[PDB]
Amino acid sequence: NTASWFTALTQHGKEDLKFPRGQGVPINTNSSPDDQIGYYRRATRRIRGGDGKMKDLSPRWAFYYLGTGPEAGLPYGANKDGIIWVATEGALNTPKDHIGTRNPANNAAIVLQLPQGTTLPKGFYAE
Repeated sequence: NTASWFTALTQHGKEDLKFPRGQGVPINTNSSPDDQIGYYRRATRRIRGGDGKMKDLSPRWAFYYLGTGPEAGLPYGANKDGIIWVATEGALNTPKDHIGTRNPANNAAIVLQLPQGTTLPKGFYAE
């Protein structure tokens, strides 16, 4: 049982996450140009709201390197609801088992940061 290497993006708006081609891979100085590829997975948590009724919190979208997390078996570009793909120019379309997922017992999450020119899509924030 593991976690994303990075903190999540919170969807405060109403649009599903998407990044233009070449953008969206979180910065990780412990990874190489070939490794810069993966997917974000949506996770919507439910909570007992103020009025006693169950309700959805804002969705979170967590990054996983290609071939590693809850959808480790998916090839790049696979169509699946709640899954969107990202790849930096020059990345290799190969699984990243050498990066894998994070064990929270011995590694903090990396704060999700994107290169300077990239801005997060509308309604998206790295909290």
